[PDB]
Amino acid sequence: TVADKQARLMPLFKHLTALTREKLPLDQRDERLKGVGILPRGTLFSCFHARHLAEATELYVALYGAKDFNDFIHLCEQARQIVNEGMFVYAVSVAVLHREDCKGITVPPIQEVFPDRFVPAETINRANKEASNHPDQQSIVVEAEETGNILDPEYKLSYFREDIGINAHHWHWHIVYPATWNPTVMGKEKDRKGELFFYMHQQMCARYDSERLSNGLQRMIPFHNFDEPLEGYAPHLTSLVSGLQYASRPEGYSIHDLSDVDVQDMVRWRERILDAINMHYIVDKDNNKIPLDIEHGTDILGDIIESSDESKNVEYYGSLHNWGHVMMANITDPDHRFQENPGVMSDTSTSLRDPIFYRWHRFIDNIFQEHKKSFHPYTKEELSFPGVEVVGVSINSKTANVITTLIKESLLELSHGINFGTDQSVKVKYHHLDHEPFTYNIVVENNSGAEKHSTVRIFLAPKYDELNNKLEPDEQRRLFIELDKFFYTLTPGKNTIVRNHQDSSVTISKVRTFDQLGAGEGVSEDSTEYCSCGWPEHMLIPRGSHKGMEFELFVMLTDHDEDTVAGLSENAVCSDAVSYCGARDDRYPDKKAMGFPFDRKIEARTAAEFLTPNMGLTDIKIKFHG
Amino acid sequence: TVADKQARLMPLFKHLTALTREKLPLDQRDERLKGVGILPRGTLFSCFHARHLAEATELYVALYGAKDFNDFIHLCEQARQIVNEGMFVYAVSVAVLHREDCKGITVPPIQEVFPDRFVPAETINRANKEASNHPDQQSIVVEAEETGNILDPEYKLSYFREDIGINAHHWHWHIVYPATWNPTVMGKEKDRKGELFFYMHQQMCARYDSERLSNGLQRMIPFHNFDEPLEGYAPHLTSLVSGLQYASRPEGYSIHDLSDVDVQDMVRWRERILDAINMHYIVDKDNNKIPLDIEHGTDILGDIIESSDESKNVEYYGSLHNWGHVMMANITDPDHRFQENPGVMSDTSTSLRDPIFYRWHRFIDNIFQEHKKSFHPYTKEELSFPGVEVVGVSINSKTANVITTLIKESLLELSHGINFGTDQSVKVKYHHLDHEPFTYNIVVENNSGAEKHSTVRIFLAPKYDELNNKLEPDEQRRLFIELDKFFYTLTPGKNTIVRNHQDSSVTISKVRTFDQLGAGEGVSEDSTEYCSCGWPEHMLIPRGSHKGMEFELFVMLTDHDEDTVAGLSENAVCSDAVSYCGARDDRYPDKKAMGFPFDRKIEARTAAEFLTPNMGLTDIKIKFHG
Amino acid sequence: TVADKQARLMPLFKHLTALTREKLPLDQRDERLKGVGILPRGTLFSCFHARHLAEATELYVALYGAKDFNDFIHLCEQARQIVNEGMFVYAVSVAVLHREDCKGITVPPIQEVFPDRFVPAETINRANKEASNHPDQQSIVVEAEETGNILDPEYKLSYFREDIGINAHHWHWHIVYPATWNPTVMGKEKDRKGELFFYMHQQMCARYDSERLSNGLQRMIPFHNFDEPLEGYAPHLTSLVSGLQYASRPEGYSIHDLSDVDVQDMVRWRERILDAINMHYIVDKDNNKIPLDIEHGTDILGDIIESSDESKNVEYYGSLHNWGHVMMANITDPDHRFQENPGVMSDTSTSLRDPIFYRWHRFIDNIFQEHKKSFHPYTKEELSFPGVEVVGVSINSKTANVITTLIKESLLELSHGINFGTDQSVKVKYHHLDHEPFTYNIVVENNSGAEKHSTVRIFLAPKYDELNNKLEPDEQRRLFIELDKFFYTLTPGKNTIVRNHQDSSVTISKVRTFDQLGAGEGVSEDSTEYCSCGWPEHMLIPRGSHKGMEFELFVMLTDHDEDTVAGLSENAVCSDAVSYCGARDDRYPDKKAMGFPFDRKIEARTAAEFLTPNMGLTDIKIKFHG
Repeated sequence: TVADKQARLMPLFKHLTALTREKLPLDQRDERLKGVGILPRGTLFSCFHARHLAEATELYVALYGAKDFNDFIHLCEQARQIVNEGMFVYAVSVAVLHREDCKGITVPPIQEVFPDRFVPAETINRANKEASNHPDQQSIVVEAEETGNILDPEYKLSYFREDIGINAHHWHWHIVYPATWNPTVMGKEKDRKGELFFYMHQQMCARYDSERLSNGLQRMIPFHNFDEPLEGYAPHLTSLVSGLQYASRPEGYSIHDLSDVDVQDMVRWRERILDAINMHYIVDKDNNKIPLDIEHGTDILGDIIESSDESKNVEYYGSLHNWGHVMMANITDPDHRFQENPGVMSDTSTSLRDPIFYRWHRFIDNIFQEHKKSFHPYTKEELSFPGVEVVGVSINSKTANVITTLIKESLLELSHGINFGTDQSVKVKYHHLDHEPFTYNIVVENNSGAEKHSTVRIFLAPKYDELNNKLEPDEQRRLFIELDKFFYTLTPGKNTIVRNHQDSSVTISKVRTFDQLGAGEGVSEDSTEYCSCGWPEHMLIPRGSHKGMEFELFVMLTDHDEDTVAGLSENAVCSDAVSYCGARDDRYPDKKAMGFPFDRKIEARTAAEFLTPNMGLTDIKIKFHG
Repeated sequence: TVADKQARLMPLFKHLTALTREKLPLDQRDERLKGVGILPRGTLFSCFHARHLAEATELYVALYGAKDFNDFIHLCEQARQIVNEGMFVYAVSVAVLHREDCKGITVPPIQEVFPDRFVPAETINRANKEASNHPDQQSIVVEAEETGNILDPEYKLSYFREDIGINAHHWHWHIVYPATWNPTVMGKEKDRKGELFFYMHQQMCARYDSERLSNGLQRMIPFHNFDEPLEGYAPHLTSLVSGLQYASRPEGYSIHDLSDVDVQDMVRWRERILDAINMHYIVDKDNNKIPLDIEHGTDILGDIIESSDESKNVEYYGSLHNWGHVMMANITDPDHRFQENPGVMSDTSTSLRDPIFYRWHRFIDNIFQEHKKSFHPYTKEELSFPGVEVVGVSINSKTANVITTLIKESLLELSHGINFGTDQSVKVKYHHLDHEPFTYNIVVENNSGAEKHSTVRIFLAPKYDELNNKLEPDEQRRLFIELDKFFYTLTPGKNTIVRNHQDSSVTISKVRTFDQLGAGEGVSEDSTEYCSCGWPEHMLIPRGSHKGMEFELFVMLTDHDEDTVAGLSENAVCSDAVSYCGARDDRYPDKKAMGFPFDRKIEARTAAEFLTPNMGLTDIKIKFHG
Repeated sequence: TVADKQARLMPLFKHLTALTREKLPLDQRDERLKGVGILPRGTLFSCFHARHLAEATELYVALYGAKDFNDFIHLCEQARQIVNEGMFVYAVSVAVLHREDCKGITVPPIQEVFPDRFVPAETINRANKEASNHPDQQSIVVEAEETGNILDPEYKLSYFREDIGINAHHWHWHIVYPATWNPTVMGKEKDRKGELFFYMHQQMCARYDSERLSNGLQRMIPFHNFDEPLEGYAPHLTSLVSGLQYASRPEGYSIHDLSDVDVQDMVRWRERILDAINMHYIVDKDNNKIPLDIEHGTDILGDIIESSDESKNVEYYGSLHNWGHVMMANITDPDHRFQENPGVMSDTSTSLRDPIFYRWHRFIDNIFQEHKKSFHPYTKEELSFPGVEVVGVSINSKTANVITTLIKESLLELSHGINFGTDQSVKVKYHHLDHEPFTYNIVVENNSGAEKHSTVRIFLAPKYDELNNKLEPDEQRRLFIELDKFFYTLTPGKNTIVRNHQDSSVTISKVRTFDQLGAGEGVSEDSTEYCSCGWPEHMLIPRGSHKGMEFELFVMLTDHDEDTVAGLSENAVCSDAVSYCGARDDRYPDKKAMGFPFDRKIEARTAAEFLTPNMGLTDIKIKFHG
């Protein structure tokens, strides 16, 4: 049964670190690999680096190739013995997500699988220590929160950057859309992966910026200049695999050439993207030019920038984004003479924690923005949905139009990830931001005679700037974060549409723990995205401040008939986030450009001026509770 | 497989009539149909009448609603027993075309399903007679051509009007774009259906006019005045399903009110429409005004005129086109006291045969024309594609620049449609117009440095008028028929583009027979046009005359980058026939107004004066072979 | 899904009577049947008659042949239109039971499908009348119990004979083991069907006899002599299909020749079976002799006697059992000049109600008994399980060692079976025998060192004869009824095994109503046997008397290792009765002859003398509550 299948998968995931000791007593046995097998076990796996990705792709293909599920388990079991463990988790998760046979199946928790990435070394040490200190079945609980002098104001952001859910999501997203993805081999293609790459990262930056403003900090600045020295960050993460840890970075470091590729190369590739934009056309390998067409243009750029296998030219264009992660990651030892491990930037699970991440991503986002700039703005025609008027919006909470945010304690179970020994469970306690539940009530007047179908789009943007209160829509575009997108039908006359925050399309409703999965539930059975992907729920709104920071609440209704050609496939099944995740093996359900109406330049000085009749702005307050 | 699915659907439709006998003892049993259960089995189904359309729509929805294909077959199986058969074929065909379970399921050929509509009564009852006369497995062949005194010159046109392919196409087209189509229910919308409605019918008229001229007859005149008496036409079609036949109409009696509608109302609807066109806006139900925009205007008008469900106002504007068919159809018994069946005008399969069809359609076309008139003409800017020059065009055939047309015999197999009994097959032999294959060679000079992409548009228009030789482009607009539209890439320097007639975008390459289908065919797993629509191939060019009538051959090249739309749709699907049919589940592939450059008024006295550098006219001859 | 599949099946079953009106307007259409199609719709279908069975078999094969489930539904839907309805239900049920595709699926209730067979004409008339009398949504309830003078003491037995559950079971059993069953065609074979045929019928007789004794009536006598006149029985059943009903029989009728086969033929076949027994060997068609081997011998006899398709010789041996039903059924009109319907004997659903059934079945049982007689008795060796001793047995109820039996009212919903019209539901109230729940506690001493596995067999036999109290084991063999058979493991030392009556292997735990089935439960999804087959639970013990009739309670433990070679396949899934039903697509799980230890002759004068150490008898009382 499916349940049995789930059980088999969980053990593929257990004791990965330990699973090593290849113990296939003749090297010749795998003639299948006679000139490959290159990255050893203990080594850190880089999600960004090309060579690592190539190996990973090779692994996935074998998994995809597996004739049946049983065969799948077998090769996996065997492969896991030899290959580097990180690569293995990566390859398997991709396989589980896509391979039909796996119509059954969650992947074990990333946080749970590698607890060391989620929690600090101190807590991990303590738990391990307590386990040894007194042998006893009794459970161990450790509170990760610590006590320290907080020198850097960046620390304030830690609730966002360090959040377990956020890191997990980032890991999962890359799994759903792998850079290595080869559509020919799989046969299936990932719709608009390049564009999604752009959108997801942009949102992370946008959301990040809202945190800084909530904090009273200015917006992050892009890492435009390669020459500038980076700010330092020390992760305090250990790798349980070994004694080694992610190397910390002090500040004052400009970016160094690596043996692999060099800063100059980064520049070239940047000059190179720009030409293609200016010339309205990119050079394929064939030396043909492809136009940066209206719908297409973001997607093509996304593939080139990341870059994915899909890039029209890898050799002229390179892989700017990925190399950025690699270069930043080994700033400490570009030479690798030190034989030190890379920083957090190397891994999709960890990278969000470093503040540098935002600087780089804003830089890349800028590239996309220049492209967007080339496009013409939106006419009333494009925006408006005639006959429909938005009367008002209200948010209901304990206090209307105010959302309250607080910190909540939570526990993570280490036992699946690290050797438990005698103890039944070792849990680490951490705290994260959370908010009260709320609902939206939108009153819409349907002037038309017949029932209409509308897509409701809701975004949140900060009211205040760093100078004073200024709702300049051009700037707002960067800041706006997507709360929700959903379909509703309106009858003629007045209508009130109520939606609850819980329903939000952006967030993952729930991630099942390896324990829940040990039994067998019925969200349904799809895969790596299942409970994993989606933005985390606690994260839905920015922290705000004790004072109650003012944010613009924007609701827009668009013609659904227009919006969805097709693409209302799987219902509330395993995964549940379309806004950032897309839909399983079906289209991202919306014709509009991701981020619409915000994606193109706004002529108006004030946001209010921008509004059409089917748009509305309600100012609400977010107040944090200490 | 999908082909096994074929083999079941075809015997579902095979012999419709005898699958009636509802045979469900309690009427209440099918609560599923408690809303309908109004039009009995034997009665003729009207494609035009509103009430009939409503029932049909209700049926389709159930079919669309069907959860899965198996469920689809079940409801269909049982529904067919109770509903009128004509309605049933209509509803099912629509379902097959749209519903995703059905790709690669062609329908049973209409001609084959209802042979009686395609062939004359004499060859229906002769064939039936032969079957009874001598029982024997042996095949029966009957030649439909007959022998008779040919009093009316209209008879000459019969090759065009009576053509099997033409009638079939008309049936199919209405299926792809149903008047009843409700986008909300389906969720998907038919792009530019109103405009397509206009374009397709206009082409039929235009093509018809070319036949008359080839014949030496004057162009058809519109049925502007409701008062005028109609010319008579006797179809000689029987409906085997019953004894009944389509009632013939003699000439010479003015128009009669039906219980359903009065002629005065028809006149009203016209003055209503004309006014709107005039003041440049139409009134919605909401009593808001929508402008007749250049982009939108034809589409909005098409919906109102037909009228479709899409019409912005049904209760003010009415349904002029459809009522026209109904009124003409029951001219013989407006009262229906006679209880006589309607004429050919009632059915999409038959309507083209009656000469009245053209008179009415020209009338409606006129309505569209007035709208077109309001639009400004095309500047050199719009027409020209700079840097591209058309040097010359040549048509290659047995004799260059001459196309030969002849009559070819063909056979139609009755057996699927009517009860065969003992005989293996009963075929009726008919003759149709056909032409020799030919190719076009266009020499184009690409002045630009880079490769360009062009859409080649080819049209044919008669050189001679009724008076004498006069290439007055204004008049030509009505006459021009579309030969082909395709994309080609031009390198710098001289280029020669060759295209074969077979490739023509206007025509259907092949219609598979029941026999072909039982054998089976295969495509991707989605839902599409059921190997259907597209103009018949033999029909591609007008008959011409033995003398070799002169026609202007017009070729124009336009910038493809401008012409195409960007978006993400399917694999190679039913796109052969894009010019008249559109593309399956796709937006119309050409930005230009349908019929461009011909749609707007032409200032010049002569066509030659109109030409820009990217246009060319070659005079060719069409000669018929007796 | 399975649920959807269930839904499709239920409608195959609805309005069967009505489903007629073939309405396939040309007879030639089904060339597949061009020389068959012989029994009209309205006619009564005989489960026994050979010609009817042949048609039924032909139908099933088509259903089995169906490529997929969807195809299955289609042919079924179409076939049901033409074929006689009774045959149809029979063929479909068989298909549902065996055909894998139907890994989904209960069959709609027999009682519910044909309520008229279960309830008396009066009640059915009343319900129908009430429906018409006052139209109203309101529910109708009718109490079937009636009021009448009860002339015949046979009436007392009516609770047993008339029981709804019993009749339903009999219907289902024949479906699981069809006489027509051809193993070559299906490919699969029904293990020991001939023997099971013998065992099931024998049990019905045995159980019947216990009722008579409980009643104070003597045991039924076999219908040995063909000459003797039969006792009359009037069923009072109507067939809703038509106005006709099962013809009643008065007494005083000796059995008449029918056109089909004659009494003399019955005798021949009887003389013929006997020879084969005496000669130790039966004549196959090949004229080879097959020995009436130890294990095999009952099975071979069963096939010949019934007779099934499996019979080694149909033409020498005939089909005695089946013809008996036919002959008795049309005693009233052997000639069929009267054109009267057959009696209850014709149908598996109805036959148990007639008292004649027992007389005939005892006669046939006698045939089997003679065969059993030829076998040698059981030695201590065969019976005993050494090292195991049964200390005692106790039955726990309200009062220990006493079981209480009462009458319970129940309602049956007619609506699925007969045209409901306006009413939501029409229920008929009936009463049936029922008993208090009880448990058994068996103390067993396991002398051996190791754990043993035992099969516990429990039987019940009447203590009293018609003369006075005499536990003569030879006679008891006929009377003993099987309460339960189950596997238990015994450790060394004393053990107490407790089993509840509810668990009984003989009975069906629950039959799901068409209403329950309208939703979707998880007993699992197997088929006609699902809730249907198994003996009914209320029926588990005989009525007993108010005085508290004494019955011997016999418990025996046997070596399980010995007992099951293989055959512990499907668990508590859809069907749940192994003792009488066998297991789905797996062996009847017991090596021992069915009815062991009772099947062979017992030398001893008293039952007690028979007991070995692993056997025990506890006398309990059954007392009925008025």
